[PDB]
Amino acid sequence: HLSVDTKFKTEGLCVDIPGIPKDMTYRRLISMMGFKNGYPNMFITREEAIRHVRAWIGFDVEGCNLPLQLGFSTGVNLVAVPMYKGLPWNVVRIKIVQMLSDTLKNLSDRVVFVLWAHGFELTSMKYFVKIGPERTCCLCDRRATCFSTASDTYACWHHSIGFDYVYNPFMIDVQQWGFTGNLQSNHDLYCQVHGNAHVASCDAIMTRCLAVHECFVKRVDWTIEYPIIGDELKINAACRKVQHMVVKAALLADKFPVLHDIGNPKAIKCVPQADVEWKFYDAQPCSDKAYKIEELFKFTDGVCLFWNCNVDRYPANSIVCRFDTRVLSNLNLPGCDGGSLYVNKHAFHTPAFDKSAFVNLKQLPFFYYSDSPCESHYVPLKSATCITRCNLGGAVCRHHANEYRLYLDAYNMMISAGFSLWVYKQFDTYNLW
Ligand SMILES: C=Cc1csc(CNC(=O)c2cc[nH]n2)n1
Ligand SMILES: [Zn+2]
Ligand SMILES: [Zn+2]
Ligand SMILES: [Zn+2]
Repeated sequence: HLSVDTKFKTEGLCVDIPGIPKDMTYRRLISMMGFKNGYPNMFITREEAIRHVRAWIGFDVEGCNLPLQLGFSTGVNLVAVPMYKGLPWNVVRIKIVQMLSDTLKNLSDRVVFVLWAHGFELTSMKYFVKIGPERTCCLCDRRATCFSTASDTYACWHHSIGFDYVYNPFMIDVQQWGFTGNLQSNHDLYCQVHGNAHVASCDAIMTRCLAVHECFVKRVDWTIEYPIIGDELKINAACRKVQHMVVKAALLADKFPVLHDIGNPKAIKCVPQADVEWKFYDAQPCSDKAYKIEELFKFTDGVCLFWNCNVDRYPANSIVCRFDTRVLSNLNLPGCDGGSLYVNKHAFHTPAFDKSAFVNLKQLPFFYYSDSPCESHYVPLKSATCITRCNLGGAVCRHHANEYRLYLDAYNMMISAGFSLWVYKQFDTYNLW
């Protein structure tokens, strides 16, 4: 945890707060913010913030004493008076709780406000924030993130309906990391997808994007592990199953003499009984721009497997699994320059999906293939895509009907999680019969 006696640089704040001391600790800062047990500091370290990336909410307040525009990286702008029209703080804070609860309940057990701090945002916290000792929800065992003055009760993000204060938020000022120049000039160095439209929400979006760029694009820590909040395990199991299925059938159908497996340096053979000559080539997850095939690269013999090795243009003799950054899920967070921050056990920033990368390939059709014995150890199954000896013979046996439906469920899970599959144009399932 971050010592409250650590120094906070105040130069960023001196425009909204003329005369602010240069010599400043977090202790004195919190006191100036109007605030006074498991919550040692409202501010956290970059390391703590990285561990709670899912909780990150970029936050900016803009002035014109007169009204204030509060912007958040969700896209919401609220106007408080002492896009939405001006309203007093006692109704504004109700909206802040509802918005953070709906955004974060399926993501994290807290909120981390990510700031490019110039003053108003920090002096505005006293109007919708309360702090105190760590607590638990009144209705469950999750830690409390909201408080209600109507009933003097605490709630987590799931049980906060009607609550009016944010309780024990965390926060981090990006301007402490040692930057030169304003927010827009540092953000626009790495990103063109987020504009500067002179609304507070635009600043909040840029601030979070810059943070993510610094902590996951330029710097990368794959040792950090993140809790399970979803179907992580079923998704990862489904990916290994689809990988085995698709490569096995591609070898059986086209009988490539060699396979170039390009990507993770710890990859293992996904079809260990295949006759082919299996050759590995090491590349780590690219976090910034897609690899250039010319730098990566007889790759024109046999087939190339690119299983989450994002390249700019796949060769024509490839099998490919590429993550689609546009997908909406609790695992996939907005990232930098169209990229997305996929957090499933580990945090993988991923360059933006680009359909031109697949120009030499086609989409891979669903199919189930099996050469296993028809032995069991219900509604009868009818499908043209169940490629088994039994379907060839007229009637799908029960074992293969069960496995087909399991494989379809895993296939559909992996697609819905954002993954997309692409194959060489000559792939043809008829060749497997
Ligand atoms: C209603 C009060 C109010 C205050 S400021 C504002 C509009 N926001 C900006 O001009 C701005 C500058 C940087 N980001 N946003 N509205
Ligand atoms: Zn609860
Ligand atoms: Zn950006
Ligand atoms: Zn069968």
